Amino acid sequence: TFTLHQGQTNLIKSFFRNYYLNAELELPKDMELREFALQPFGSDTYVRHLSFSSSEELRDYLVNRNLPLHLFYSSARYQLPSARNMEEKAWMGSDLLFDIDADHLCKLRSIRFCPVCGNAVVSEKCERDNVETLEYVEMTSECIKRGLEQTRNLVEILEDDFGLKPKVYFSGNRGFHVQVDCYGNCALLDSDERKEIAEYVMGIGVPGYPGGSENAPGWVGRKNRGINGVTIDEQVTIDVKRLIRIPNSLHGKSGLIVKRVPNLDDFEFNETLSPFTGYTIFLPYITIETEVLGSIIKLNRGIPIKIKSSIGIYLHLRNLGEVKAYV
Amino acid sequence: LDVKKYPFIKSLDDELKKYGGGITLTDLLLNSTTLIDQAKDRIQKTKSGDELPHYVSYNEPVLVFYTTLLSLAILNDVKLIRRYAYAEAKQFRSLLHTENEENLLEISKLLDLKINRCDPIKFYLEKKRRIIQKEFCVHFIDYLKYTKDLKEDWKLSGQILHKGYVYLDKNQLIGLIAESIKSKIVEMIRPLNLKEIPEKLKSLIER
Ligand SMILES: [Zn+2]
Repeated sequence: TFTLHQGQTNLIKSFFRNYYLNAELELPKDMELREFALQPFGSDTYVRHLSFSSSEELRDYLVNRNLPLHLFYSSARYQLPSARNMEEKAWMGSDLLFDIDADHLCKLRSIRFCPVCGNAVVSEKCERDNVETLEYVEMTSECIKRGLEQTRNLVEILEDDFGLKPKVYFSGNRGFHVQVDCYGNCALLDSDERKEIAEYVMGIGVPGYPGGSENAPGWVGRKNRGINGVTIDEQVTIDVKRLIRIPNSLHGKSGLIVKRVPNLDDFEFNETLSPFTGYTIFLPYITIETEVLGSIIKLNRGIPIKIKSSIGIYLHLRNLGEVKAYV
Repeated sequence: LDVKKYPFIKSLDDELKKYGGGITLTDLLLNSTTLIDQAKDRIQKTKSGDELPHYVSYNEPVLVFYTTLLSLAILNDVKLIRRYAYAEAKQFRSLLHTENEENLLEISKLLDLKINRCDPIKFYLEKKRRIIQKEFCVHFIDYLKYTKDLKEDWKLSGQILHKGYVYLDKNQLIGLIAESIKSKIVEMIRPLNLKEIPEKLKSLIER
């Protein structure tokens, strides 16, 4: 009779909006030739076949039209980025991509619970509260280090063997993505030739080099240096048509920037990878103890907490609770 | 470079020149006695599957080369054209295995391969129980092009690339050259199939 009916406004979308409103995305010069895609909030399906030709155009679409939880752009260069049929689009080159296969590399801990009763469910729905269960995957800094290794080795093979000039970027969540902005006859490498490079970098056909000095020049030295192949997801590399999550965008699963690492050594996995400032009141769904952004956090179901926005947004997008308010 | 060994080096028309003006291959063929038969033999030695005789063993190598191509063209046997080009390239290999460095490097350029010399790289191999060294290097992009339809042995993974370049040894370089030659042939047959030939010449090469 006196029950107040008021819906909690999504602050997360606010944060993102504010971010994208002033963020300066790392965009290719051949912007007009690339198809942009985006996964919106509350929608599992992508909003593809977009095509802009100015940072501003892109900015406005995001802040005004559709807000991206995840935002990318095709690696491939087209003549009609907006076309719907591959024949009409007209592919004419694609960038060279590599991505540390974090799924294979780390093996992280996941949990399935019911946001309501905060209990562990095995099924996707909670019979008791008739609600869909959630899943939490604890991403550790031990794992980020593993990826940073492979990225190191990758940049080596890339610069040392192929004499290329790679650019490293934090995946924004679980790992890294290395990319070569090759426009030469390179950009035209067929998927099969690409698959060649992929297997090379993965140390597939590569033999061991029992004698070999650590100073050999190629797999010869490398093998004798302990390195036996980089752990990448070939599919990313062999795929001529692929979506490059735009550098400087926020990763929908962490709220962390897709930052570019210039010195693999300096890279630290902090809450510093989040552009957000203030503080946020967080309401945990469950009582849990886990590492978050390289620090253990104890959470009790129900007990509000006043944490930094960074962790706040993070924990929220990771399904551990909700960001009830901001300060 | 010995045109006597690598006929394909010389253009048919440059050869036809020394016989007069407006001289057409068929014209010579129609009047030559040995040529057509020398070709027929070659096409046989393969049809059977026997080593093909080097071109230096001939009196008019270049003319014999283009004649066996023109015959293959007329015969209309894809299976044979392919069968021939393999046996042919094999033969040329043998010759190269005795060629100079500068010479090997020249046929490549002619054959359109971007292989050059570079400050060779040496490294201890365990199969030779001794240090091995490569001096020929192609750029990885090209190398991928050239080896697109070859075997696993050529797979970039088993290769040795450094600073963008794939390092090769003489034996490798040769195998690569041998490969383009094999293709060069299939391609050289087209321009001959171009114009119309005399019924008399046809029947001659068909018997
Ligand atoms: Zn429940």
